[PDB]
Amino acid sequence: DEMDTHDPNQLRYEKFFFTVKMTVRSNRPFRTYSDVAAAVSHWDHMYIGMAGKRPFYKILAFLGSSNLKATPGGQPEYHAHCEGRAYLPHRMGKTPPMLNVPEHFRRPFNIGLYKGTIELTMTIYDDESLEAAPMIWDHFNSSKFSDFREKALMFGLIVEKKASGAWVLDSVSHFK
Amino acid sequence: TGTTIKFNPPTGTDTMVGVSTNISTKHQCITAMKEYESKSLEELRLEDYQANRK
Amino acid sequence: DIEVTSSPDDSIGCLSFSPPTLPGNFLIAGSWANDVRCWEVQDSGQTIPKAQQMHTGPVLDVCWSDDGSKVFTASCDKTAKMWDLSSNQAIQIAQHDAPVKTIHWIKAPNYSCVMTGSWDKTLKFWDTRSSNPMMVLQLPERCYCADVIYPMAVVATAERGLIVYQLENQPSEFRRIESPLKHQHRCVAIFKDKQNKPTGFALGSIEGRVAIHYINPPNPAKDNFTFKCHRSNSAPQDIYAVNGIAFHPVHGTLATVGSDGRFSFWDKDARTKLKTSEQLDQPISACCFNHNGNIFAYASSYDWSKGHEFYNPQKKNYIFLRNAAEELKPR
Repeated sequence: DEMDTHDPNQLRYEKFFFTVKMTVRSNRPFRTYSDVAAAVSHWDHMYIGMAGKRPFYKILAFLGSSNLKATPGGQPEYHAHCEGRAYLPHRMGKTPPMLNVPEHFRRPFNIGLYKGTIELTMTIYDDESLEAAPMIWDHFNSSKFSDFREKALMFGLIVEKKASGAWVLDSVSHFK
Repeated sequence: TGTTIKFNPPTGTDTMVGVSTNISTKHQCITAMKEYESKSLEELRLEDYQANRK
Repeated sequence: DIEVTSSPDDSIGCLSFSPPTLPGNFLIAGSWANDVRCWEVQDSGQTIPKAQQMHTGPVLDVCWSDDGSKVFTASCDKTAKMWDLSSNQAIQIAQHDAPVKTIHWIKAPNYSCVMTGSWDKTLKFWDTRSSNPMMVLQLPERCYCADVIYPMAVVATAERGLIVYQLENQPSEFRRIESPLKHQHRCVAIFKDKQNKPTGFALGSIEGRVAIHYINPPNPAKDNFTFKCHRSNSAPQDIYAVNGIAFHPVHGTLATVGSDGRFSFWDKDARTKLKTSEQLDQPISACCFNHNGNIFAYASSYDWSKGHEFYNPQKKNYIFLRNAAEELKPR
């Protein structure tokens, strides 16, 4: 015989560069973060974009909303810019190679007592550089407790953190 | 505490390869069960031994 | 395949052959009857019952000192004993707050010690003459299995914890790995590179699967892989726990043993199965090789993989020996 080595749960890693520009125009000021998450998570409805990149954007969208600062002018406006290089473990099989081609997303939302628009601009591409990079879970201030699993889920991210090592992106949900 | 809940093998799917195919699985290990998943065989066994429930 | 004279009353947890610094071969076995037994294995295949020791609870792991004079025993009774074989006298060298799962000998140029791994979520280091630990290490969970080859140690914990250690000077955490396996960790074995250095490990889950993991490989994405094993088989395929795992100390190929009552030999470089045995009357609970790897020990016992119900206190527990250095050669 020859070993059966096929594994759809193979824990592959990713190294990448990323950019996040996010603007959220809203009718009134957000009460909780939970509300922001809802509005921002609409970004992907009617998704036009790179199939193999969709999971990563969810992470950046999540990261976006984590940093959104209010523009004092505008009728409320929120803005965030996030940039860096990171290392991400996941269980999603062979990722196609990612090239620096910014992709554009702009859509509306109507939930609870809030209606408006989310504008998102995102880049993700391979980093062949052998130099060390921090886990993407480190660009989140709040990835230091289990509540984090809940928050990630609002963006369709299913994350694990076991007895050793960082959070691992186990899978991605698209609906709900 | 111990192996009081009867053994019932969890089921699932898996692939099988260069002759690629699809199957069904029966996991023949008690700790695969949701009830016991937090312990190890030697843990359970010891709990059974002290309970004298051999 | 050849039996062993006067094998244990209850199930066998561990096996360990003597180091090369001892003339001839000597086997050690620990059981859930609380006892440890020592045989001398002769070339002839015959085995002479030599000596015995007692714990006040089941014995979970055994191992030898580098120089052959000592056997170290790990038990549920929350202690580890050191056993001087010449005088058949044993003494206590370790204590934990819970059962001791793993026991190893560390022989480092700088220093020498015993490393105990326990379900009290710690790793402890003992010089064998004092009663204080000389070094205590916190683990993220209950210690489930471990292996040692200087200057590297791997430890697997509950909740799929996986940790690598460096042993130069004082032992310290080297890397906290995110486990390649998605099911409970069961057993691990450190493998070497061609230049004979600690270079990786093999990890076995309960889900009929082993992971091959290189510490520092040119391309992790292909070099680090996982393979299915111990699975019987239109019908549903039966999945069994890998209970033990040992490398050939000379050839670099490995032995795996499962709940299904089979052993298998594998070539991890060629990624090829070599041999899968006959199914036995009960699971194979423990296994290993003699100092040079001519003899492959393996015990047939109930591993409790189906709960208290399928335990038949009456069935014999066998240990088998297989004079097979020829069966374990790559091509």
